[PDB]
Amino acid sequence: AKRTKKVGITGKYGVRYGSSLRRQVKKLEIQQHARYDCSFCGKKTVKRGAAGIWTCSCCKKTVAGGAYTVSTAAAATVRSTIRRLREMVEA
Amino acid sequence: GRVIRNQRKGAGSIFTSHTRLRQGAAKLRTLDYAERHGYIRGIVKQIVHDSGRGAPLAKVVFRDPYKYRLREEIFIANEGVHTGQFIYAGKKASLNVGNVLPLGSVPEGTIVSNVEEKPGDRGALARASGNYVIIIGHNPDENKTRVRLPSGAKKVISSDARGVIGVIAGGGRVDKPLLKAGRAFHKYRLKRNSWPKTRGVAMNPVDHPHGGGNHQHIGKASTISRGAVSGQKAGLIAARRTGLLRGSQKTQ
Amino acid sequence: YATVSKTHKTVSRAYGGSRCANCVKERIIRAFLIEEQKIVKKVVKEQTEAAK
Amino acid sequence: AKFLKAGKVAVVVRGRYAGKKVVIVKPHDEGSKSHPFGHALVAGIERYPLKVTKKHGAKKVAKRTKIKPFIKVVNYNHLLPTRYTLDVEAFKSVVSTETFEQPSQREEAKKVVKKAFEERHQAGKNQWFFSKLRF
Amino acid sequence: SINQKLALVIKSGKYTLGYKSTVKSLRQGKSKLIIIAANTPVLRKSELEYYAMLSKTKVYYFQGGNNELGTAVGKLFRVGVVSILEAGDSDILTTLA
Amino acid sequence: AREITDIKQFLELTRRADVKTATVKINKKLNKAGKPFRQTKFKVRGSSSLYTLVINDAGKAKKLIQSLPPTLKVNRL
RNA sequence: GAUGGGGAAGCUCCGUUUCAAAGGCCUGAUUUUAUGCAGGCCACCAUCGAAAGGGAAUCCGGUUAAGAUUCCGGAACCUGG
RNA sequence: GCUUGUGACGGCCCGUGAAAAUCCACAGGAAGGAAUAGUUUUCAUGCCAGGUCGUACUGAUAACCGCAGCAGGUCUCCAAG
RNA sequence: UCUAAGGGUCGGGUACGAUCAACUUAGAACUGGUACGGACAAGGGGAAUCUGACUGUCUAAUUAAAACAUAGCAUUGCGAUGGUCAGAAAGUGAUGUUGACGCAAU
RNA sequence: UUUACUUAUUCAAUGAAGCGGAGCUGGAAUUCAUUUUCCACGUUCUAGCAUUCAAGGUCCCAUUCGGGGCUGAUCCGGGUU
Ligand SMILES: [Mg+2]
Ligand SMILES: [Mg+2]
Ligand SMILES: [Mg+2]
Ligand SMILES: [Mg+2]
Ligand SMILES: [Mg+2]
Ligand SMILES: [Mg+2]
Ligand SMILES: [Mg+2]
Ligand SMILES: [Mg+2]
Ligand SMILES: [Mg+2]
Ligand SMILES: [Mg+2]
Ligand SMILES: [Mg+2]
Ligand SMILES: [Mg+2]
Ligand SMILES: [Mg+2]
Ligand SMILES: [Mg+2]
Ligand SMILES: [Mg+2]
Ligand SMILES: [Mg+2]
Ligand SMILES: [Mg+2]
Ligand SMILES: [Mg+2]
Ligand SMILES: [Mg+2]
Ligand SMILES: [Mg+2]
Ligand SMILES: [Mg+2]
Ligand SMILES: [Mg+2]
Ligand SMILES: [Mg+2]
Ligand SMILES: [Mg+2]
Ligand SMILES: [Mg+2]
Ligand SMILES: [Mg+2]
Ligand SMILES: [Mg+2]
Ligand SMILES: [Mg+2]
Ligand SMILES: [Mg+2]
Ligand SMILES: [Mg+2]
Ligand SMILES: [Mg+2]
Ligand SMILES: [Mg+2]
Ligand SMILES: [Mg+2]
Ligand SMILES: [Mg+2]
Ligand SMILES: [Mg+2]
Ligand SMILES: [Mg+2]
Ligand SMILES: [Mg+2]
Ligand SMILES: [Mg+2]
Ligand SMILES: [Mg+2]
Ligand SMILES: [Mg+2]
Ligand SMILES: [Zn+2]
Repeated sequence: AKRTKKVGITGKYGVRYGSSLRRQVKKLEIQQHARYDCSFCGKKTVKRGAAGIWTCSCCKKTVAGGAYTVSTAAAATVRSTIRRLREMVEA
Repeated sequence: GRVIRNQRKGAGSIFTSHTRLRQGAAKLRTLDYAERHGYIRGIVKQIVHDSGRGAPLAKVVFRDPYKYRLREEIFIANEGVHTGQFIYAGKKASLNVGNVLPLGSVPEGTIVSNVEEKPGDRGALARASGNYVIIIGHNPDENKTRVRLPSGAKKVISSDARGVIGVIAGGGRVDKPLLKAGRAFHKYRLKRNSWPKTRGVAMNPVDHPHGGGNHQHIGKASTISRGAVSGQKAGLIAARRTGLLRGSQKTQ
Repeated sequence: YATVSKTHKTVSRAYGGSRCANCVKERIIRAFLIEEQKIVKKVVKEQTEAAK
Repeated sequence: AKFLKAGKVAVVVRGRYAGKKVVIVKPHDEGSKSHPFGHALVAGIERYPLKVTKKHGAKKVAKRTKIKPFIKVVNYNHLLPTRYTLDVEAFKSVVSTETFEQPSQREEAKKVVKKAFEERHQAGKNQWFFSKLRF
Repeated sequence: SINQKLALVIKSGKYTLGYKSTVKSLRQGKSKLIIIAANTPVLRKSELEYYAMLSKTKVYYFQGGNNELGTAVGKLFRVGVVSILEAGDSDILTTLA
Repeated sequence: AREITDIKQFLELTRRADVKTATVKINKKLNKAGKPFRQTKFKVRGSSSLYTLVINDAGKAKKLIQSLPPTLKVNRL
């Protein structure tokens, strides 16, 4: 029973702030509230709470991550970059 | 007339910081014997929110080399570090996210955070959520190491200046529209009494260079000299250009 | 708690009224293995020193 | 191999003798009308011989190297089988099903195992066994 | 490939899934080969590894977490360890493993 | 602040150095569902607690009453 | 907000662990004896600042012209020794 | 049902929502301890002591502030059909 | 003044019975000086122009507004031997438990 | 004018803990008589454990229980870095 045609979670803000700002928020909102896969125990049970802090329900691990998403593009590539450079040092 | 606002901030009364809830001060370990001859292990015991800070802190605990006790440090959490992870601090440490190493011991392109300006100052450069620095040079004689800061500026500092592998966590925080006035309100409530902001141009002359007139207007160039004097410097201070920045920025 | 007999302030396992048992199962195994693998680590490289 | 056999050393991993080391002496690999689980009759040590040093003279050494033992029926699922091993001859017959049931029979069992464990420790046979696991 | 072997085992042999039962299997010299998930923690890893060496039981470090190790054995849940006690028509025991 | 039931234990209180006073209370109560019966409560005033022993039994009560220390300072009713 | 300090012609201003030789506990050594030395520690550096924050422990019945979780009655509980 | 208390949950945050005194516990094993009799007061019972100041009443269309027994102002708990 | 629908609790070898307690909603008769949210309680509505986006703010005691704020947008300064600001001075101070996803100034 | 020096002056750090110089061992190194040097010179699967001048070894007290040197842990300069 599809309730809204496009606001979704953003329905809470009614008419205020102007469509476009509500789009932008809706994005990161969806991103931030969503349940994520735990690298460690492998269940999807990582939720947010305070920007950058991502902590896993059962299993109880906490990972520092992006302000509204577990892993951030930049961070990620930096990881891969650090792979590459580390390689250089025992090869 | 009267003392303007931006000179009252200086006596710090209502303008001092709202410190009551903060975890403490983020700093690297002291540059002791271990960290500067070999390395030293720790455990991130907890990563945690700091009121008025973007990025989370990581509580990281170490053994005392000289006494039987635990000594706890307060780190700024690089993205990806997790509770229970082992953190390695030292010249002879290995290059993975979380560990802290002297800019000398990490090759070109290493991406690091919370870096010192002089060795030992326990962390100065790139600490805000998202920011980092990248090593771009080394000069083996007089051990400098060249870096690019988040501002684009490039600086050179001691090769012994410590940094931590990776980028500060919580990035992206500012892509989110604040949406409403109160979300700023609570933001600044846990920072300092800097918000909201009356435009000088809405004040009277007693109040401001910009105040007064029968219409609101600045009445003279709003770009003010460095040699200006307190009570004068409101506007665009020492502004060397002005107007809509067209075309790609980004330092050469 | 100073108005109460000591049995109200522990269980009788090691690390009684302090750590949650499942948690002491844990530190026991870790302790054991790591101390073992420690003997393993030293004889691997005691050999390496004489095999190079 | 079916490692839970007579000689086996294992650290207990639950319950008051938690973290202390034992020896299996008799295994009941599966079953009992009671004890409905794979379980062993073990005789660990409860109060370890304290460290002894040069300074330690005469009857301090006597004092320090006294072991308090103990004997347990115990679930397999609570032992951590060890690579080490210790002989069980001097108390093959002291540690028994029959030994438990009737306390006074247990006290006697421990009595022996104690003299058997202190004998072993002096003239340092099975050296690992007589030293606290820390955690 | 390694997965294809596992699958043959699953459809022609005897296995047990999970941490506790592959210990029943390990204590009882019943296991021929255990297969261990990528992300299953190192204490578990170490403890199975120790249990194994005592039963003279060779081990396989499955590159790929418990999520897939489950799909490996064609189950809709996750598994962190497998214990082969009877290899079916498959040769896993006496191949690369 | 205390109840007691071992008729033996009781007697031991009544001769316990610091037990000067004591009192006996009589209560008409009913039995089960039908009739009534003479309950009696034995209260010994120790120094830091007032022990009270209830003898539901009329018989046991009277034989208990004469058991009391001839030096105890019993309050009847 | 004192203090070693640093400014100020000076009333005083700055600093609060700060470029300071910053202090005190546990018992042992006494069996001239009352307490010197013998260890080992611990280096926390004033102090004021809440009758709504934190915080050892009490209740019912009765009683006065006017007091009561405060008296009386009974029954408790806490801290120290 | 009503008011209040409380639990296990769930929403929210670029906000993630004090401190210290004080109390206990554990890891440690210094050391002190029995058979002619030793250890034990975190079990019970038993003994003594608990100072100083406040404590009435009003708290408001008359006990407070508004020149006053002023239609103004002035923090809060309990709450029947 | 009637009718119907919506529940609890028990024993059943390895279809139902028995009993206790609840206002809700809908339907139908009858009835009156056509009254009935019977007092109390309780939105006037519609079409446009100007103007500020909104919620929020101020001239205590003649102005509540279109004024201020605000999110949003844009510009300026600064890598700490620093930017902005305090102080008669200082081994002085605010930002700063801070570091450009930052602080400061329009 | 340039560019060296460190003791004035200046900045940072630390309950001024491991500096500077030599030496041991290893070893890359290639020997143009033999060493001419350069790097090293106890820790990285694991959310354990690491404290009593340290166990050990060795010398002393006049053998008591206790206890002390040395070594374990290399030398030299007292510039906290
Ligand atoms: Mg402040
Ligand atoms: Mg304000
Ligand atoms: Mg503005
Ligand atoms: Mg404004
Ligand atoms: Mg105006
Ligand atoms: Mg002016
Ligand atoms: Mg002007
Ligand atoms: Mg003007
Ligand atoms: Mg204008
Ligand atoms: Mg208990
Ligand atoms: Mg113990
Ligand atoms: Mg002062
Ligand atoms: Mg006070
Ligand atoms: Mg108070
Ligand atoms: Mg209070
Ligand atoms: Mg009363
Ligand atoms: Mg009176
Ligand atoms: Mg009264
Ligand atoms: Mg009284
Ligand atoms: Mg009394
Ligand atoms: Mg007492
Ligand atoms: Mg209320
Ligand atoms: Mg919370
Ligand atoms: Mg407790
Ligand atoms: Mg001693
Ligand atoms: Mg007591
Ligand atoms: Mg006194
Ligand atoms: Mg009163
Ligand atoms: Mg009155
Ligand atoms: Mg009035
Ligand atoms: Mg019905
Ligand atoms: Mg009809
Ligand atoms: Mg408006
Ligand atoms: Mg409005
Ligand atoms: Mg007005
Ligand atoms: Mg006026
Ligand atoms: Mg208005
Ligand atoms: Mg616009
Ligand atoms: Mg000065
Ligand atoms: Mg130093
Ligand atoms: Zn998890």
